[PDB]
Amino acid sequence: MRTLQGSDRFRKGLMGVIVVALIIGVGSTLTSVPMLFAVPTYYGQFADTGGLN
Amino acid sequence: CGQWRGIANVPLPGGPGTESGSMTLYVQMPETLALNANSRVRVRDVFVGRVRKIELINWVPTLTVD
Amino acid sequence: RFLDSMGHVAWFVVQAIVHVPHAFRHYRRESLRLVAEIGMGTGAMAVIGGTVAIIGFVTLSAGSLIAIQGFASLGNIGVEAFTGFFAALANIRVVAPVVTGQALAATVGAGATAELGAMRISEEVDALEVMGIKSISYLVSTRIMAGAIVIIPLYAMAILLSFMSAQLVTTIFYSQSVGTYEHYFHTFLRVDDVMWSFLEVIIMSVIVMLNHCYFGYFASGGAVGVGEAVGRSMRTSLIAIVLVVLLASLALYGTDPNFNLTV
Amino acid sequence: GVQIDVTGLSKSFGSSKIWEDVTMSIPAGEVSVLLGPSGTGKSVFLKSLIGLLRPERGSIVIDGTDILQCSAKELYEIRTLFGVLFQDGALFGSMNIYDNTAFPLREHTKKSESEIRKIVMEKLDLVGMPNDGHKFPGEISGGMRKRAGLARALVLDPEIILCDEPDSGLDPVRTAYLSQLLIDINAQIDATVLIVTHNINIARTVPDNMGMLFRKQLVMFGPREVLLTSEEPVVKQFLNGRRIGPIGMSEEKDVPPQLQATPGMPERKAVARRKARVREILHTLPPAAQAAILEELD
Amino acid sequence: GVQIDVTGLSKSFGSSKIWEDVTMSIPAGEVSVLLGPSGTGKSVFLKSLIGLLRPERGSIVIDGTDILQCSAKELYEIRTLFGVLFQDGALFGSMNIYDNTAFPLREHTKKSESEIRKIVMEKLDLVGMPNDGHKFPGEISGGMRKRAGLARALVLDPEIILCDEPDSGLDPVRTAYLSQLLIDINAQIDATVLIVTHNINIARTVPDNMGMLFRKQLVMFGPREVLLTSEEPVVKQFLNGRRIGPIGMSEEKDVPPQLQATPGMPERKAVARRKARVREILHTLPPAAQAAILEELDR
Amino acid sequence: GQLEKPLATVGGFFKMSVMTGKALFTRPFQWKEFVLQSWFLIRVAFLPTLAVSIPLTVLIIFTLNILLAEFGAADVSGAGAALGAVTQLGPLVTVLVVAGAGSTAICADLGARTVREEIDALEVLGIDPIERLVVPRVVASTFVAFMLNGAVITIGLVGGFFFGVYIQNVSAGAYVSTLTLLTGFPEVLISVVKATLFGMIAGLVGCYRGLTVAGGSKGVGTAVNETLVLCVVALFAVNVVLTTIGVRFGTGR
Amino acid sequence: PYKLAGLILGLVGVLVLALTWMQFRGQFEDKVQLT
Amino acid sequence: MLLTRFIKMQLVIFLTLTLVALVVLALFYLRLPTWAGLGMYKLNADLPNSGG
Repeated sequence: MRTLQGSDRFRKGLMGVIVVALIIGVGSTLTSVPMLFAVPTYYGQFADTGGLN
Repeated sequence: CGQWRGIANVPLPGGPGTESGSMTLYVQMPETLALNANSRVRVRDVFVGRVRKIELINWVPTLTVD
Repeated sequence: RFLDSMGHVAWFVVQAIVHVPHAFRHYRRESLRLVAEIGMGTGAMAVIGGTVAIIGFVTLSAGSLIAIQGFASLGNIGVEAFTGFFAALANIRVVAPVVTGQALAATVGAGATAELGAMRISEEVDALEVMGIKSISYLVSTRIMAGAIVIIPLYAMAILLSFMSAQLVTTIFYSQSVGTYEHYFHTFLRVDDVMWSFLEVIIMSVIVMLNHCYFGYFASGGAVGVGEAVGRSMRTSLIAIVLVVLLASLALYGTDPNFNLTV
Repeated sequence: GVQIDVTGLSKSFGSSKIWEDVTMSIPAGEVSVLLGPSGTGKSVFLKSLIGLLRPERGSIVIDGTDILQCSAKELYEIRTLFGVLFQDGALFGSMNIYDNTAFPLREHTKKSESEIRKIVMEKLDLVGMPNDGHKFPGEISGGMRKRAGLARALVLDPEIILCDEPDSGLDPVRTAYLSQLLIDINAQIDATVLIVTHNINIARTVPDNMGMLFRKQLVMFGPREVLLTSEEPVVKQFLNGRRIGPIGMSEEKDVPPQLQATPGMPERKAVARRKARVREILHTLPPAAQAAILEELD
Repeated sequence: GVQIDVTGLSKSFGSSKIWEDVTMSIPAGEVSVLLGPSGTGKSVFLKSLIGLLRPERGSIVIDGTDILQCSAKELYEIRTLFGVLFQDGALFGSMNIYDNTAFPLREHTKKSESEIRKIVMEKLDLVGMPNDGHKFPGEISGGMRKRAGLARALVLDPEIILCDEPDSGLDPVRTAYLSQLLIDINAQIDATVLIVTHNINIARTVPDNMGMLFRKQLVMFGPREVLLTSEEPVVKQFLNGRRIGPIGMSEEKDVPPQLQATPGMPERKAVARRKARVREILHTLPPAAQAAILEELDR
Repeated sequence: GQLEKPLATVGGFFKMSVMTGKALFTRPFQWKEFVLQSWFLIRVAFLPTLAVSIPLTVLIIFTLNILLAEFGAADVSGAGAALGAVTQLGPLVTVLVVAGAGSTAICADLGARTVREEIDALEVLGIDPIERLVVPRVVASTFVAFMLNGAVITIGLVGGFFFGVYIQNVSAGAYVSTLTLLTGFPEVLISVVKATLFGMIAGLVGCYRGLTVAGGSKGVGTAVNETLVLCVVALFAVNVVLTTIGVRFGTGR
Repeated sequence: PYKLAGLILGLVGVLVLALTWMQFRGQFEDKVQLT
Repeated sequence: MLLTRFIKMQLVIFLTLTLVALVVLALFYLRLPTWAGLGMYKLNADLPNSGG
């Protein structure tokens, strides 16, 4: 088609690959994002981790 | 549907106790310790049967054993 | 009908097999050209690496999947030092042969089907038959020889990259120590399994090449029919690869599992 | 060149029949053309004469051996006399024009590389492609592909040459060029050229003999002068490109001086043999046709 | 029938150029033919005339609107004027000939199915397919596919018709039949018919105007009388199918009475307008061409 | 410049997919074409799907059972039997028998339409192919992939049960009671997401390659082969990403 | 000889399947039974 | 015949990849010298019981 073969494929490819990379990055860290899931972080002092991960 | 207790609590075909000539017994256990259906009935530690249903009748568990 | 189709494919495979010595003696330069074309791809897919790049990417993905899910499940249970033991037996027994077979099917088999269909439509097979040349011997037997020569390096690279991906994912992304992974990998991996896996892959590649050469050699319907032939050949190749791997694993380890952990 | 004796040929793909009861006698060394409306299966006839396709009945005698009934071992020696030009050349894109041309010389003859180079360059010069031997089949046009296919067909000194639609994808000027080339080739090597086409310029300029297929049958086969003065409605309508006649709008509803070889080429022995055969046939024709042919031959 | 104005049209597939500076003024209602040696890109020109392809330069001013510089929404109306016969007909294999014919009527108009049946049956009978409505494109041959494509092109009352190689896969008799059909169609509806073909029988009986492409250029465009008496080496070589001339053996090495409409068909108004233009053109023609055309017009 | 060549085709595919989404959410839906393409993909990729899923799950169950029997923990086999089948075997068999069959069929069909100038016939009639052809095919691809993934998971679990019980003599109650030990709502949800994305991407790639076929004499076959290779590579990469995301949630943790 | 080769192919497939099943069950190697 | 030197280039790069992959797999992953017994001597032991 004329639209498919038009001389705008480079910018479309840049925008699409950027969008796909952003989607993959957000989806991977959607649970860990601080903007959408922020809770206060408290601290404790221990003599040993004791195998804690 | 109404009595659906899970895929672990549905009788399964085959195995000892499912062939013709098997006997059906009822065991009134004080408790079942989270025993599932299709567990193994053992005589002299030999797998020779299967528990069919674990319905609870009047607050005392009853097991149907083939 | 059904028996007639089975007889036609049986005649094709018999004729292709019996002409392997004839192709080997008469056509050496053609065999070398086909070896290069299969190993390094053709058309627009050759510029990225060809069959080698596709095989590498798919096997890296499969190894990464094994390491990822394996380490996650074992860490949830707690016994996560067995990942190197779990990954190897995952790659050799089930994952790497089947995955390499499907990728080889796709790339090499679809390319062969397309090439033979284009030759059939362009009357090049008729040109060969007019010039007094056994078309099956010149085309299909040469493809079979090239595939047999090329499969061992391809599957060696596939196994190497699957192992590398599993080890890298486990010991870099998941930060497991390399010593524990290497110990549980080299302790519970038997070279006999790898040799039998190589034999399985060689047999599977021969069968796949025969199937795709059959679908491309008897193509019809112009340029449109070539794509349909490619699709049908791909379906048959998937089924054949999975069946071959299943039968070989059932025969090898039916009695002796070839794995010891307990006393 | 050698003669081809077709007798009672018939093809059929299932219930549908292509042509039925074709009988011919293609003379030795003379250019012959088979004509007909589109969709009459002329290319199937061209393939059947070499053994690519198998007619249900009939016989195709070359020399004295019916090539329709012979072992494939004997067929691979029978096909040594042939040279086939397909509608697009049927070249192999993996190798260039030089290797495509030298392929028959590398498959059959036990010649050297220098001798093969000499003969290949000669046959590439014969077809107007002297310095195009390094190009590949995908880098050349359709006419160049036809020239390369013909050059490949000429290396093994053919006795019979088959031509499948030489006008396909060619305007009348390039078709005229290719027709002159075919006449020159028959002048030089004296090969039995047989052509299948529906072009009318070729039909009325090139061949020595012409035949007509219509309604899954052969209308008539005979020399150039016999068919160009024919009063058969189908032949006259088709050769004159008319719209009034037995031929319908679609398949469902169903003397020119001749081309002379380029000056400097050897004499075409086909012309004299054709004239002698026409002289023999002359007494079995209508008086107007006889008078017209007598005027042409004088 | 509307006039197509083409000026400075150029095409280029990559670093190569298909043709350059094709400047022509197609008349209104007159059958026209563009010819040339094989491989000159005439189907590219034909498809660019409607907007399937995008030429790199020039303009195609149909009516007053340059369709090259026009939005896609507007092109939903310009293409209503067109009717396109492709080489194989470009029919839809999933629907029969009746549905293929009625397809643009159902897509554009609002007519009831009774009117749809009336129009479709009328146009199928027009193109020699009165009782072949139920067939599918796979069942019919190339000639019937061309007829079905034409019938589908004749249902929305086109003002332009674009025929792409109507002689492809056809012997001279069937080509003559189709040429007579096209002449009859132009007699009946006076649509601007434009044909692309390198056939020589077509280019000597059918057209009112003819133009020739040679070596990525347009050598000349003009009426039938002007072109058939032109002492141009390329044109004179091509129109006779000769062998001595600029055209080479391959791409790398580079009057007749005219077809008349069938008796009982309404008089063609393109002939009179063509002759009226030919006189004003002959005002500037060479004396031999002037004498030949004057003899032809005074017959 | 070296990267700029494939980037043009990448941009064409992305723009075509964006237009497909716009036509799906804006223009009226083509129910008839969607039904036809759904039934076509079902009839072209159902029997191969089972014929690849049954031996593969039998092989996986056999390997797991023998390794665990040597390990000593043969009662937890069903856990693994579920864990693979829901999250990897289902979507991966879907990948194979969708990319190989349905994506290639769509590419071949659209290439046949293109080489026969049917796309140009639609375009000169004012119709837009992206709304009339691509949208129903992508939606049908997604629907068929969803259903086939469900069927593959079910058939794999049942076949693994039957093989393990009637051949390797494991206990049936241990198989059915340990299925949910490591598999829950997150696993079936990520499997559904994988199947939907795989079907959508396969349909998009097939349609884009079919519309841009090169004709010639090997253009359609080359387009089908490229479609298959691109689908395999893209679906494997997406499977890796989604597997990482899914194991981030986890039933065990 | 198509119909002959179809039978040969089917017999080869059946024999391969049967041999694989026999090797799976250990029918070839011999063992003694003790109680 | 043939010898276009691009097919030759593909052949030589494929052979280099083949040798590298085969040697790396045989040495660093499969440990073929260890499996065969290269650079190792045989030693026996007698036990009252296997101990598993």
